[PDB]
Amino acid sequence: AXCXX
Amino acid sequence: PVLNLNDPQAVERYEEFMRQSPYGQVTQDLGWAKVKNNWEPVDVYLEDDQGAIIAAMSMLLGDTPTDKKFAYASKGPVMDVTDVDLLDRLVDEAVKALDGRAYVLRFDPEVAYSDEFNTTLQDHGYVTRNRNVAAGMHATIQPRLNMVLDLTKFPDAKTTLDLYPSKTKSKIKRPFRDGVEVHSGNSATELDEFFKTYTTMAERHGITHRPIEYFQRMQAAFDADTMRIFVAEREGKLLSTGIALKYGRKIWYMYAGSMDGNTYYAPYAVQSEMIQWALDTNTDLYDLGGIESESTDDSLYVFKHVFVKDAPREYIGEIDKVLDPEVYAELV
DNA sequence: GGCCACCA
Repeated sequence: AXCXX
Repeated sequence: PVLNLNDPQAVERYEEFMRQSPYGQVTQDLGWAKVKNNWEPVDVYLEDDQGAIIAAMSMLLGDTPTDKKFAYASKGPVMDVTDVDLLDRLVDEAVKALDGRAYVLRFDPEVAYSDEFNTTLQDHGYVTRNRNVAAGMHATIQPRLNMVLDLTKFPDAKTTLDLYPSKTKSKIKRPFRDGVEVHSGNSATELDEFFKTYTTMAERHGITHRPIEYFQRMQAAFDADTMRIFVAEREGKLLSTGIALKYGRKIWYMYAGSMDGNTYYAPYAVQSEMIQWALDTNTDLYDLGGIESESTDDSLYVFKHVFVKDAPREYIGEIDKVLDPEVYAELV
């Protein structure tokens, strides 16, 4: 989702 | 130059620059391309007049609903990006390597926002996305506001508690006094413990989670001195976990999970052990990652403020080198 | 942050 990473 | 990923010696030289640069980022390591195995790697670098690498950009190319790719250098390039004449040279090499296949090259380096820097980038033709946008954590791929603990402000600190006011010392002490214990490692055992707490937390929030193979590739790409999974238990019961990556000047708390029900402040114990790892290794920075706002209504700010009392860091955001402006306008 | 919550 998007926190990215 | 463009890095020949089939030349092992050249790849080693590239990796040595990334791993030893004060600007190094795990998401710019070539190991991140093994994690992002569904993206295509294209990597470029510059040399000084002495033959040494002085700047590097690791890109990953993703699909879009158009005929063009999205080129993305996550938390890169690895250099002082405010040196915009040097940046332009590096981006020029990147654009050569992309050979017209991408509509944009986006990079979101961890450099402080400033109005003078924003204007300089726009003057050099870049499109920037920072205070001009937002949607919070969704406005940009990576959060632009980040809770970062500067351990160099505490040169003599020996343990995590040494960093904190009394009220926070009490919160950190609580899980350990109530029997919480933390171990850590980077084997399949800790990964399975992480993944149970991670999927459990995702279901409780009704949210999507990454597949375990994502983390297995990351465990394959990064050894235990770089990647470490911290696991908090009480009387044998699994309570919470977190994944931290040590790279460049920082240890980054990246992923976490916690079980349903009473967890006895175990996530505080994970944070304490992660910060202790940063102290034990003389790491400058401990990064707890993104928040949506400096606010009491933001559950991310509220938790992370326990451990970061200074202002969140606000970065320059996304810097877009526009290559196909028609597709750029459609998708951005 | 307000024992309470937070605890991606």
